[PDB]
Amino acid sequence: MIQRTPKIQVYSRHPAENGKSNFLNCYVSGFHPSDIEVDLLKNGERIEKVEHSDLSFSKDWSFYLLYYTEFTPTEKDEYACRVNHVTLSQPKIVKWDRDM
Amino acid sequence: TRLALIAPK
Amino acid sequence: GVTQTPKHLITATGQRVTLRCSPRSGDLSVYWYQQSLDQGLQFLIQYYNGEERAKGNILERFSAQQFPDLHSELNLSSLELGDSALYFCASSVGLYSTDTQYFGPGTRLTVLEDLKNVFPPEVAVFEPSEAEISHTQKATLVCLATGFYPDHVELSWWVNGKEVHSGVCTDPQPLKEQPALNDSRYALSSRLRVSATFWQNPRNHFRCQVQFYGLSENDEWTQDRAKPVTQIVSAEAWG
Amino acid sequence: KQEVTQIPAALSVPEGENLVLNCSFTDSAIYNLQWFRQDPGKGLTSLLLIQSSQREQTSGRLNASLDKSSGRSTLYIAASQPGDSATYLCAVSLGTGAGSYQLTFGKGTKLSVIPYIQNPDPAVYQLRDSKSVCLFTDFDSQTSDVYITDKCVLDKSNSAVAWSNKSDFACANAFNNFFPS
Amino acid sequence: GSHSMRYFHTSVSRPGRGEPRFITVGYVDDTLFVRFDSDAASPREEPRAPWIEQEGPEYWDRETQISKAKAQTDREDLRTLLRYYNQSEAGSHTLQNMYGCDVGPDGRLLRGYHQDAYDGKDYIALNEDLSSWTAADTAAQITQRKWEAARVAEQLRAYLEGECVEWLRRYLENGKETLQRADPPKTHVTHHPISDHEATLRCWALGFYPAEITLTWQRDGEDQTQDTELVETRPAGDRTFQKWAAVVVPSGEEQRYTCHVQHEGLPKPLTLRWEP
Ligand SMILES: *[C@@H]1O[C@H](CO)[C@@H](O)[C@H](O)[C@H]1NC(C)=O
Repeated sequence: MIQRTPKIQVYSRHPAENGKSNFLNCYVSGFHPSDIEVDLLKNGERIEKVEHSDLSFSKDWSFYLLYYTEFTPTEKDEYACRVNHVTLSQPKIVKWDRDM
Repeated sequence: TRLALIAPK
Repeated sequence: GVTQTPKHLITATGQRVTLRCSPRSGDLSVYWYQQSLDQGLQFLIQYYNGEERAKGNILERFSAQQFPDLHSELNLSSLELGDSALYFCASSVGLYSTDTQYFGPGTRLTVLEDLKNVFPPEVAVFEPSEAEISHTQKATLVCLATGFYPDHVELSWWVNGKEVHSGVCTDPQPLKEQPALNDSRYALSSRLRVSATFWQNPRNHFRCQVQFYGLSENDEWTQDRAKPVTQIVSAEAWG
Repeated sequence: KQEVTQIPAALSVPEGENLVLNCSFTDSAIYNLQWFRQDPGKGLTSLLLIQSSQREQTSGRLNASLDKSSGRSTLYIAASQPGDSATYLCAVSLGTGAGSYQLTFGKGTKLSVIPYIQNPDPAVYQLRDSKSVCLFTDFDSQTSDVYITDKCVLDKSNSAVAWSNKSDFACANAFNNFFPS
Repeated sequence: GSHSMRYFHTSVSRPGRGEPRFITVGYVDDTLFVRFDSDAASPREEPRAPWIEQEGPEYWDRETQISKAKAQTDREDLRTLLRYYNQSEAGSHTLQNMYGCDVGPDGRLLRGYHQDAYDGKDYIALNEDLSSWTAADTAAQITQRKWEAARVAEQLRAYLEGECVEWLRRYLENGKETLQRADPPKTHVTHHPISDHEATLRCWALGFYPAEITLTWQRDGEDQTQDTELVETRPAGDRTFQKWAAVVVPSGEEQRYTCHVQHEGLPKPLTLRWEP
């Protein structure tokens, strides 16, 4: 029974401009097993109607998923992605950076 | 098309 | 490897029959098929390791089950005229789509309205003609089975107490005596070709054995005539 | 949706001719295609098992094809011997219901490989009953109260049996359709 | 150039919750085009690319019947592997399967694939010669003997040599505008002063297809691949991918660092600096 921890990346589909609609993505990969909890956050609270990609894996049998939702970035609003897995001791939060 | 195979382990 | 039980079954309308099947030792899946004249071989139900796997258009009055020893049973209740067909049993090692199924010999079922017209056969051996032994240096014996119904007969020749197959011709299908009657009597002929010197030797004994399949014990019988039970009517001849 | 079909229904061919048995199946997720022979008494015996993606299978004088695009199959028999005389069934294992596979059979094509009649020696003999019949034999396979059996060459020569429980019945003249005195 | 068709399968057991969850996907290169989920209101092989909707209803009926048969077979394998490894029936276990074929620019087969995995580790796989197997443990050799007796590899070699490469060519023809046309990346460099005497140059590459790309920084001619922060190629969501690489550059020497991007859609690798 091998267990791997997921790699987390939070990013936007398009270059972020305040007032323009976009897509907030949270790409998790390299984890096992497939049971994982991913929630997109806005100012610390969860965003509803978050769609995810279909479950697929890589050459090393490590799964990867893409959680995306529509949003409009502003200067004051802060977004993040909280991920909870069996390999983690506590849920890990990764804030969204405009330049990463 | 997919593989038409039924092979249990 | 696949065996079925029983081999033949003659019963009346509304009765119940039980078809047993023993698959191969290494096979975990059992298949049940029905071969009728109007639809050919039709799939009934499939069992795999004791549980039902696949199911065709099997009627509710047809009950089946696979036991932990991997052998299967099939109960056909409230039998009708249309249920008269050949019931085959197949088995495979598992659920592999690249493997084949292995069928058994098959159980032949015949359902009648009444058992009054069931009759055992009448057999008689006919000795060869002297014109044939001088014209073809071979001798042919004819065996005629007459007045049996239905056609659940198995004919075989026995010379000197051992069954033979060379020089033997048996009719593939019995012929009706009077094709006008609804349930006409059946007839069956057979030939045995042997050397003219073999027949001239009076020490050789020829025997035509006809295994007739009739009523099982489950069916009742109230008529004065003897029960048309699964019996053997034989006729012998010497050189 | 699944209904295999074989054409023709019957086929009688002289010994030595190459044969072709056609088979058509409906569009479904077929898993394999088999060709069975059905003998009287004995059950079904497999001859060729064509895989789902395979288009040809061969074994001795048998060569079967498979084309899932057109949905047709063809069994080629070479050097037809009298032993090949049987009913040939075309079977396919199609996906049925939801996750199950069901082996569907065709109506079948009965085959009769007529062997060469070495010596056409037509003769009618009157056999005598033991402990107490007319035999038409060696007729080459060409061209109410009395019952006549069909000819029997495969179960070797021809043999036809005629009998009647009539005092007027004459063994010499069965019907109009070597007679020793 | 070289193209490939892949089919992924995943079965996770839900003890006491009902049937095990079954998710399968199909990929042509890096483009998803079919999907089947067991937890669907009406589970059926659903399309995910515009060039696959052109298939008739008989196509989707087969792919749905095949996917449902793979789900019911994987459900039996999960119970079987519990007996092979003497595992408890109250634990969740994962069964994965992937098969596919690779073709080159000539349209001929390069390599066939068929691999299986249990709980994340390899179990049994079809060898490259399409005629032998490779078991991972003694329990996997039990499956090897049963698959060799049933001649399972005989069907796999016929599919990989025939139906896999033939249906891949028709997918590449029906989707010639998206599968055979590569999207070059959109490149730019950003500047981020981490401190008053240090800064960070980030070379971006957005909206490219396929995902294969190489981002390498060079300082006035020599590469700093060891200390270049590079992230894994991530999907943007619209069948395109993103990737960037960063380096900690001392302030004042930004014009001594160059970014080199390599992609199949580019005729020759691009060279870009900061350009303030
Ligand atoms: C059987 O198929 C062959 C081609 O494979 C064709 O030439 C022949 O006419 C067909 N026969 C029938 C009765 O359809």
